[PDB]
Amino acid sequence: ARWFPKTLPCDVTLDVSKNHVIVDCTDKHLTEIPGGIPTNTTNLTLTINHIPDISPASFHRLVHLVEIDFRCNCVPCPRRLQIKPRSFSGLTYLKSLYLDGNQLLEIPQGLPPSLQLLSLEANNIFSIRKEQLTELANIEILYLGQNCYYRNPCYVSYSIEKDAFLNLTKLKVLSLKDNNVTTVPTVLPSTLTELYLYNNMIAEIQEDDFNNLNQLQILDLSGNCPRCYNAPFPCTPCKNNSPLQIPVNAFDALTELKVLRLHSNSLQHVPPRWFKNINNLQELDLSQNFLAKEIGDAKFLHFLPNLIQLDLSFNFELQVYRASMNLSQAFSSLKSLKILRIRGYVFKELKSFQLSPLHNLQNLEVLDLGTNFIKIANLSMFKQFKRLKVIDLSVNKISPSGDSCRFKNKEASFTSVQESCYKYGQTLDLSKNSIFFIKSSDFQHLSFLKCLNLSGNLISQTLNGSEFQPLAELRYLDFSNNRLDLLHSTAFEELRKLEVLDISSNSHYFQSEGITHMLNFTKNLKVLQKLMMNDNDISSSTSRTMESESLRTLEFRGNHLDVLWRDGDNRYLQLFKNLLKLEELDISKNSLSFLPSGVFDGMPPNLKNLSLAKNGLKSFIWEKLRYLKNLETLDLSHNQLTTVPERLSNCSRSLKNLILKNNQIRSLTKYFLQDAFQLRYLDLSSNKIQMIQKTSFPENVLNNLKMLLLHHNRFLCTCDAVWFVWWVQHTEVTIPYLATDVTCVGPGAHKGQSVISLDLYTC
Amino acid sequence: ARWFPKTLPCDVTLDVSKNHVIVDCTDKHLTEIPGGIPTNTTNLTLTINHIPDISPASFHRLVHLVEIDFRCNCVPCPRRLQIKPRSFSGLTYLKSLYLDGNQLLEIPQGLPPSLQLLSLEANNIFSIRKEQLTELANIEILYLGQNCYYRNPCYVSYSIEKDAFLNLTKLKVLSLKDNNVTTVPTVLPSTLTELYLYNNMIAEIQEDDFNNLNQLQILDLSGNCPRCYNAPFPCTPCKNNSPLQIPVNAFDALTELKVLRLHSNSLQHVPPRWFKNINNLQELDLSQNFLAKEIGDAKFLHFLPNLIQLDLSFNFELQVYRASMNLSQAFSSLKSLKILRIRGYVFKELKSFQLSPLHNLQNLEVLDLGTNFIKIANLSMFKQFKRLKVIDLSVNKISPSGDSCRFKNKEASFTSVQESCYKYGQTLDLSKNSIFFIKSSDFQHLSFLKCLNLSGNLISQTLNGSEFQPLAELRYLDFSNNRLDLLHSTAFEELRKLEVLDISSNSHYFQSEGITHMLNFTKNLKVLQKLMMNDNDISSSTSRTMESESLRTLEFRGNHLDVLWRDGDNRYLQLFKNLLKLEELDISKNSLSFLPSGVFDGMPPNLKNLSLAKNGLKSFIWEKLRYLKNLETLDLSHNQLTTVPERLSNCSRSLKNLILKNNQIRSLTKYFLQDAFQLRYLDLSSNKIQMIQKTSFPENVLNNLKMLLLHHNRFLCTCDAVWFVWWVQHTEVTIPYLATDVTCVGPGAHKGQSVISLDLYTC
Ligand SMILES: *[C@@H]1O[C@H](CO)[C@@H](O[C@@H]2O[C@H](CO)[C@@H](O[C@@H]3O[C@H](CO[C@H]4O[C@H](CO)[C@@H](O)[C@H](O)[C@@H]4O)[C@@H](O)[C@H](O)[C@@H]3O)[C@H](O)[C@H]2NC(C)=O)[C@H](O)[C@H]1NC(C)=O
Ligand SMILES: *[C@@H]1O[C@H](CO)[C@@H](O[C@@H]2O[C@H](CO)[C@@H](O[C@@H]3O[C@H](CO[C@H]4O[C@H](CO)[C@@H](O)[C@H](O)[C@@H]4O)[C@@H](O)[C@H](O)[C@@H]3O)[C@H](O)[C@H]2NC(C)=O)[C@H](O)[C@H]1NC(C)=O
Ligand SMILES: *[C@@H]1O[C@H](CO)[C@@H](O[C@@H]2O[C@H](CO)[C@@H](O[C@@H]3O[C@H](CO)[C@@H](O)[C@H](O)[C@@H]3O)[C@H](O)[C@H]2NC(C)=O)[C@H](O)[C@H]1NC(C)=O
Ligand SMILES: *[C@@H]1O[C@H](CO)[C@@H](O[C@@H]2O[C@H](CO)[C@@H](O[C@@H]3O[C@H](CO)[C@@H](O)[C@H](O)[C@@H]3O)[C@H](O)[C@H]2NC(C)=O)[C@H](O)[C@H]1NC(C)=O
Ligand SMILES: *[C@@H]1O[C@H](CO)[C@@H](O[C@@H]2O[C@H](CO)[C@@H](O[C@@H]3O[C@H](CO)[C@@H](O)[C@H](O)[C@@H]3O)[C@H](O)[C@H]2NC(C)=O)[C@H](O)[C@H]1NC(C)=O
Ligand SMILES: *[C@@H]1O[C@H](CO)[C@@H](O[C@@H]2O[C@H](CO)[C@@H](O[C@@H]3O[C@H](CO)[C@@H](O)[C@H](O)[C@@H]3O)[C@H](O)[C@H]2NC(C)=O)[C@H](O)[C@H]1NC(C)=O
Ligand SMILES: *[C@@H]1O[C@H](CO)[C@@H](O[C@@H]2O[C@H](CO)[C@@H](O)[C@H](O)[C@H]2NC(C)=O)[C@H](O)[C@H]1NC(C)=O
Ligand SMILES: *[C@@H]1O[C@H](CO)[C@@H](O[C@@H]2O[C@H](CO)[C@@H](O)[C@H](O)[C@H]2NC(C)=O)[C@H](O)[C@H]1NC(C)=O
Ligand SMILES: *[C@@H]1O[C@H](CO)[C@@H](O[C@@H]2O[C@H](CO)[C@@H](O)[C@H](O)[C@H]2NC(C)=O)[C@H](O)[C@H]1NC(C)=O
Ligand SMILES: *[C@@H]1O[C@H](CO)[C@@H](O[C@@H]2O[C@H](CO)[C@@H](O)[C@H](O)[C@H]2NC(C)=O)[C@H](O)[C@H]1NC(C)=O
Ligand SMILES: *[C@@H]1O[C@H](CO)[C@@H](O[C@@H]2O[C@H](CO)[C@@H](O)[C@H](O)[C@H]2NC(C)=O)[C@H](O)[C@H]1NC(C)=O
Ligand SMILES: *[C@@H]1O[C@H](CO)[C@@H](O[C@@H]2O[C@H](CO)[C@@H](O)[C@H](O)[C@H]2NC(C)=O)[C@H](O)[C@H]1NC(C)=O
Ligand SMILES: *[C@@H]1O[C@H](CO)[C@@H](O[C@@H]2O[C@H](CO)[C@@H](O)[C@H](O)[C@H]2NC(C)=O)[C@H](O)[C@H]1NC(C)=O
Ligand SMILES: *[C@@H]1O[C@H](CO)[C@@H](O[C@@H]2O[C@H](CO)[C@@H](O)[C@H](O)[C@H]2NC(C)=O)[C@H](O)[C@H]1NC(C)=O
Ligand SMILES: *[C@@H]1O[C@H](CO)[C@@H](O)[C@H](O)[C@H]1NC(C)=O
Ligand SMILES: *[C@@H]1O[C@H](CO)[C@@H](O)[C@H](O)[C@H]1NC(C)=O
Ligand SMILES: *[C@@H]1O[C@H](CO)[C@@H](O)[C@H](O)[C@H]1NC(C)=O
Repeated sequence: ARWFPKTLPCDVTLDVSKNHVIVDCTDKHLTEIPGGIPTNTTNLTLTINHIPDISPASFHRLVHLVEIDFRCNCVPCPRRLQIKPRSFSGLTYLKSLYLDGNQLLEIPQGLPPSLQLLSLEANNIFSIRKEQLTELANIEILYLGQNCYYRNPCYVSYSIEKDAFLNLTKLKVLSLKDNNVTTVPTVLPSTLTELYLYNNMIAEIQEDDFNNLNQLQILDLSGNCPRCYNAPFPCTPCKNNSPLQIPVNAFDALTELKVLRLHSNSLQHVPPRWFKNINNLQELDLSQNFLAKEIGDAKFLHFLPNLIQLDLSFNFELQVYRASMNLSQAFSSLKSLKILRIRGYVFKELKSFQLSPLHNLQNLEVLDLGTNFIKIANLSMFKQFKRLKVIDLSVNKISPSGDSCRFKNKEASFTSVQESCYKYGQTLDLSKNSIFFIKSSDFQHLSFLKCLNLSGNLISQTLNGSEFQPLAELRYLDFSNNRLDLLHSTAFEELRKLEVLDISSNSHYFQSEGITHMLNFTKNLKVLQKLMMNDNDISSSTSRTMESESLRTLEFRGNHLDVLWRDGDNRYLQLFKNLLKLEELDISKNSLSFLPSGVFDGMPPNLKNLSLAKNGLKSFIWEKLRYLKNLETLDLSHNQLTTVPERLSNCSRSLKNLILKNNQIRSLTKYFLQDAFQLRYLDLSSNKIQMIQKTSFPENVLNNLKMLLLHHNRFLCTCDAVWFVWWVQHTEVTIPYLATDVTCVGPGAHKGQSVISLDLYTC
Repeated sequence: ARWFPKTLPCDVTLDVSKNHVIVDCTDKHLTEIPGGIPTNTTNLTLTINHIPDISPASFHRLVHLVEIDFRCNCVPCPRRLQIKPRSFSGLTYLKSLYLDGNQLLEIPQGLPPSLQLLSLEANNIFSIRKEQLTELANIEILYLGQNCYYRNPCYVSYSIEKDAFLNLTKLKVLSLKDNNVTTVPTVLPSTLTELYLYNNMIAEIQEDDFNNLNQLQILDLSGNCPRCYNAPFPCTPCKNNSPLQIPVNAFDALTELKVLRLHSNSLQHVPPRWFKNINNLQELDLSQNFLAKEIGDAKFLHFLPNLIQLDLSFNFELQVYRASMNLSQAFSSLKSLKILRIRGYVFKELKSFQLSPLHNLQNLEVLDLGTNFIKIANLSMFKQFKRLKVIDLSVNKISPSGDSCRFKNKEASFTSVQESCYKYGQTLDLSKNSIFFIKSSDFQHLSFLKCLNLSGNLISQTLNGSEFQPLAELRYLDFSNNRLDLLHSTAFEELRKLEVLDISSNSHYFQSEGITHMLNFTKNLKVLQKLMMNDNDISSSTSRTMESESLRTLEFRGNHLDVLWRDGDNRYLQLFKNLLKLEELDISKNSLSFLPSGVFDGMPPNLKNLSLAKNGLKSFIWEKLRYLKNLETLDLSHNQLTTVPERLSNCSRSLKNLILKNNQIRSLTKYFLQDAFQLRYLDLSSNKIQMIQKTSFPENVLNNLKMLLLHHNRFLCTCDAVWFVWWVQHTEVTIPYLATDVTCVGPGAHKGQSVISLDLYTC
């Protein structure tokens, strides 16, 4: 509630339905908590700052607070944060509290009984006692990880007294990652659901370690006795490179377990007895181990019928280069398997019969096989994997056939990189491979491919319309980081159903001058929608115009359009005129010092998104914008403009997203925003503007403005801008960083003063 | 003769034995020829400048000139250079003349009969007539190439009248490269020795084309009907991709031919009848052709018993990936073959039996096989090639086994890149290959290897002293652009005879902090002489000191020595102290803002070459140089020093090569060079110095100075430096760019004035 604040430098978000008020003071360099904080707020953000300590009077009048965040307030900085006694007892409605990165020595006392979450990561608490945990009898989620490890050493092994967590009957999630823990803290409460003991120094597991945990769902034991070969981070192998000793009858009481992580445990064998009782396991991680021989046997896979995810990445043997992948026949028992990763299983040749166990997996979607240094791989063997969604053929050497400060979620699963080409259907990610030329015979029996990534292959070829013949249903093609010779306009002609084409980073042949550059090759593409050819350094073009009846988006950044539009050369003025359906242009970083007269007349009639960022436009004309009757998102950021148009209404009748970020403008015209009621977005940040007059900023236009930025510039706070001073502190226009970034240059003592906090009584 | 010049801005070189005087005015921006040119000069250099034309009075008093160079005086610039009539008749002793890059339309007339060389490259002369060549009856070398091609088009085919060169009885070398020539200009004089007709549009060769040439030694026919696939430069294939039609009885009259180039001719067959008469052929070029099938036959090789060089690079077929290299059995007839290049013959697997024809070549030294995309290659097959000097295993994908403005020489042969490792003996250049780990078994039967290049392989391995076991006689090892984990001090221990080690560009594992970095691994290397570990970004080291009893040169540039020598950290102060025999150090680009006191005491006793370039030394102490009793070549270029030492004699008693290039020094001490008789080299260029006093620059010290630089700085030419003005124009000290780079800041009209050309009579 309370809607209107007075001088708070933190953003306020109101949710009437949720009855939640959010205050975000992230990255504000506040030495002390600012005054005037509303009593109706629910979430308080007090992240990285210069707060010396915490006082009971800080939250004296705040009784509705339900979330306090104090993450990374002192990253190892002055002395450690000190908390006065009874500093949290007054928050009866408190439910969540974060104290990560505060260099605390012991668990704070006096916490309210209503607390449900407590985070104490990146601290110096290496001792756990029941006396300090007595007050936390109603806690549900506990985060005590990253207290003693290589980044934040403490030189003392973690000590937990007997039955420390036993009386925490409400505990559900416990994390002890990177805490130098040697022994699992028995006895954990029976209500635990997620346990995170990974990246510790645990060497053995007892048979009664998880005897009472029946509701556990997620168990993590990574980093115990890890595989330290070629590790880019400090780690200590266990002795004799022994594996993490886990008894056969260890996961017996676990019946609701769903996620089990054993990554980087130096395991050599996986007994089937482990998975005898856990019949509902969904995700299993076994990466960074020594299970190369176990993959050939994989006898334990017969006890996982409901498995969804299986990770076996980077299990290669030392000084061993396998001739082929030895997949066990027990892989056919993974009926519900969806994602499979066999990376780091480096081998020479991949054959069709080696993937036979995966032929009957109906629910399999993703097959990851990248980073395996595969030399010989017949692509026609994938004709049986039509139901697969993503097939990974990454940096391995396949060649053509011959003749705590952020992330409030804390413990979260690894989110897979959702590439832009996955949404189009079947994907064959052949990026960074050893393919140096394209044959139509190689891609035979692959008409089902809706996607094909070939970035980084460094292919030097002159396509004439026959290489991608079998790819009849291809919709997305990636050809970045290659050497494409556009000597013919018939390239990609046989890709009838292609929609998006990426030929970026092909600067090699485009840099050479005097050779033909057929830029009209998009005419044959009937259903092409997006074309990305940026960072190509295109300086000449044999074709006068580019023709396309369906292209809508075109990226032409990082090229040389100045030479194409050189003074006295009108050949390429109407280069984009024939693109009738084009709606977005991205001609940026083209070293365009100036725009010759006539280019705007040659722009497509349906242009709607024009960008000229980072170009260096010394003088950009504005009366020529009348030609563009559909322009809405003109962008001139990071340019060297110096003059605003006399009347924006006379320039464009539809511009609504004008941007002039990081420009050099010292003053605005007296009628800059006169009768411009169609404008919605305006940006003038990072400029050299001095003052704004009333006649240039009418309130009628400013009322409908969604967002306006005037931060990080050189406004002068003198008596000549009383109207501006009154308006900035009495309007509802959303101006970000109003009290943090925009300051006053002068005069004299007014350096660094906040405009919204200015009250010139003498004026 | 004449020894002493007056105001010439060109360097003068005297050779009394050769009676030659050389004047070099290269890159001087001279609008007109300067006055005071000696009459005794022999060679005149008048390269790229702003000379408008040539007048007869330019060489009026010069009668001893024997060489005039006028190369690239106007690169397509004002209008073309105009030569007045009878502008060269007065040079009776002229023998050589260069007029390249002058946009001349016709051959200049009135040349003296004593001329022997004439260069007219990069001009607009596309018509040749006997009338203009009548005056050149005594010429020997003619250069008329690059007159009409893609860089300098003329849109007209070259026209040569019948028997134009017939009467040039003294002609020996003729070049017509890139001249758009269609037909060979019959009839060439019988005294021709070198003919250069390459990069032309010749489509056919007549049987009488070379009927009279019996003394010809070098013949070039490249670029005629060229192979235009993947060409980074403009080219036009002949029609029907027809080959250059050469009759069988074409090289019949040629008996002294030694070099024949047929590179890029789209040839398909090489008849043996071509080489029936040329029994003394030494170098043969057949690259960029379609002789992939001909290599399997190679019937013509039986007629080349005296061949020395054979080039067959880049003859791969389009859309064909050969399974193996098909070398003909006729290769055994090349008894005298020394260098063989089979690059661009892309094939999958290389076997031992495929190199059988080369097993009996006693004189074979270099075997080039790079850029072939070889996948499988057993390195043990090279045990039979012990006599070979260089074996090329370049960017192909071999993996470990599984289970006119310059170049006055004009027409010159392609100089092979002499790598630094070739001088050590047998070389196995395995750079940029697909090797990702090293096994001792792979390098078996290779104990004869004196060199091994492994740069760019990106090998991630933790060597412990057993990988390079069979390489007992290895002396040079290259490991640049890799990922070396120095977790053990026993690395390279088994390389007993190693002398030079290069572990540069291994920044990956060295960037990580907290992992061990055993920098004392050089102790085991008993005979190590040079160690290059630059660009490694080394910021921490587990070993306190580096020990080596034989290391003499150490490159440690592009690292982080500031953190190692951080204030309050004296652990790594004596890092290089134990290097007893070290004589050269290259610690540069280390971001060293300042040198903590004590590092000089920890320097090796026998240090002689110290470099601190591009470091950013805000304040470098000088009294600590007394510790180094053997310093001679101290370098502080591209630094931010501001104060010179009070007395250089008191600092170092052996410094003789002090360098302060691109520094920021405004003034020198009044006793900077007092009693410093041991100094030989001094550099103060690109500084902010204002004036020099007499007491700081005694003549006794300056007499023995070999070289001194005071160019491109901010000297002020007022009346306060009369002594300096007198001394700079009356001393014999070699001061480069004395009248071209060093100018006067002021005062007033004295901007840009030459100090050596200053005469202040009013002073
Ligand atoms: C202001 O502070 C409030 C608390 O003081 C915040 O309310 C919290 O909001 C989160 C959601 O953002 C709730 O989390 C719930 O989690 C359960 C369990 O889901 C678990 O599993 C999923 C994966 O399937 C995982 O993503 C979750 O993180 C959990 O691990 C869900 O079923 C719920 O729908 C909900 O997501 C908290 O319970 C809730 N706390 C309280 C006390 O209600 C509020 O978000 C804060 N607002 C801002 C703007 O920061
Ligand atoms: C000043 O101008 C003088 C002429 O006006 C220059 O004298 C010339 O010097 C060059 C050497 O630099 C002489 O070239 C001769 O070439 C023959 C034939 O060798 C040929 O083959 C070799 C490869 O085996 C090749 O490298 C050569 O370039 C030749 O193509 C050699 O046998 C000789 O030893 C010598 O190298 C000229 O003959 C000579 N000209 C005259 C008229 O004597 C002088 O070099 C100029 N000085 C400077 C500093 O520029
Ligand atoms: C995780 O806990 C283990 C518990 O052992 C820590 O190992 C201990 O580390 C300290 C500090 O390096 C060792 O103290 C050392 O003692 C030697 C004398 O033996 C002394 O010369 C050193 O200066 C240092 O004080 C201690 O011995 C060692 N414990 C054992 C059993 O070896 C480990 O450091 C902890 N990890 C982190 C990141 O804090
Ligand atoms: C085809 O495959 C290539 C390589 O696998 C993909 O390129 C990679 O795309 C990812 C995601 O866009 C890039 O990650 C990003 O890197 C930047 C730094 O450049 C970082 O700031 C981002 O946060 C993100 O991590 C990755 O760099 C890029 N790799 C290269 C070599 O460009 C490409 O996206 C694939 N194409 C399709 C259509 O899936
Ligand atoms: C090397 O010599 C050949 C000799 O044929 C040159 O080919 C000629 O090039 C000119 C200029 O492009 C052509 O003139 C053209 O004529 C057409 C009408 O046919 C006109 O529309 C053009 O505007 C141009 O004026 C000429 O036809 C052509 N000759 C032949 C037989 O095709 C070639 O250009 C020369 N190469 C260089 C680098 O100068
Ligand atoms: C081992 O093989 C590698 C690659 O074949 C050699 O590196 C290459 O060395 C040459 C000659 O030093 C470099 O050429 C130079 O390039 C610079 C530009 O960086 C240019 O300014 C010079 O004029 C010269 O052309 C080449 O760049 C370099 N390649 C790489 C990737 O570094 C290496 O020298 C070999 N080692 C031994 C001991 O022979
Ligand atoms: C694939 O892996 C399986 C299981 O490790 C291998 O089968 C074993 O092979 C060894 C060596 O011959 C025998 O001693 C075992 O008795 C075999 N066990 C079983 C259950 O068959 C198999 O040889 C591997 N195949 C390949 C090609 O490496
Ligand atoms: C990859 O596999 C496919 C199919 O298994 C092979 O296609 C065969 O090609 C030959 C010659 O073109 C035909 O005679 C066969 O009938 C094809 N097989 C089928 C099932 O139709 C292809 O040759 C394989 N690739 C390589 C390099 O061997
Ligand atoms: C596209 O390029 C391919 C590759 O060169 C052409 O295929 C060749 O065509 C020529 C002329 O008909 C034949 O002599 C070759 O035998 C063909 N090679 C192969 C491997 O088939 C193809 O004709 C070109 N297409 C167009 C329209 O230019
Ligand atoms: C793209 O433009 C080029 C010209 O820049 C077109 O090439 C011309 O094609 C016609 C028709 O065959 C020929 O008569 C011309 O001689 C060609 N000119 C050149 C310079 O090659 C090409 O056809 C265009 N492609 C498309 C698909 O429109
Ligand atoms: C290596 O090259 C030789 C010469 O081109 C090949 O020998 C020819 O092979 C063809 C095809 O079988 C025959 O028609 C010719 O009669 C052969 N000529 C001779 C002189 O033998 C040979 O087959 C090639 N070998 C490989 C493995 O490609
Ligand atoms: C590369 O060639 C060498 C020699 O030709 C092979 O060395 C053989 O290795 C086997 C098993 O180690 C021995 O039984 C043979 O006696 C060796 N040959 C000789 C001549 O001694 C080596 O195996 C080959 N590499 C590969 C990958 O096959
Ligand atoms: C250097 O590293 C190699 C590779 O690990 C070591 O060779 C292994 O040594 C262990 C211990 O003796 C054996 O169990 C392995 O069988 C060996 N592997 C191979 C491929 O031989 C070697 O011992 C190490 N040497 C030193 C001095 O540490
Ligand atoms: C290089 O220096 C390291 C120390 O930085 C040496 O490692 C020590 O070796 C001794 C002898 O075995 C051990 O007692 C120490 O515990 C080792 N210290 C560490 C930190 O590992 C290493 O031996 C040195 N190598 C050489 C060749 O001198
Ligand atoms: C123009 O581009 C911006 C870029 O963020 C986008 O937000 C906007 O929706 C685009 N406008 C149209 C009409 O597509
Ligand atoms: C020191 O290095 C320079 C670098 O050019 C070299 O010329 C000089 O000979 C070296 N001095 C000694 C004594 O090796
Ligand atoms: C400087 O040199 C003079 C003359 O040799 C000597 O007397 C004096 O002690 C020296 N001072 C230092 C600090 O070296």
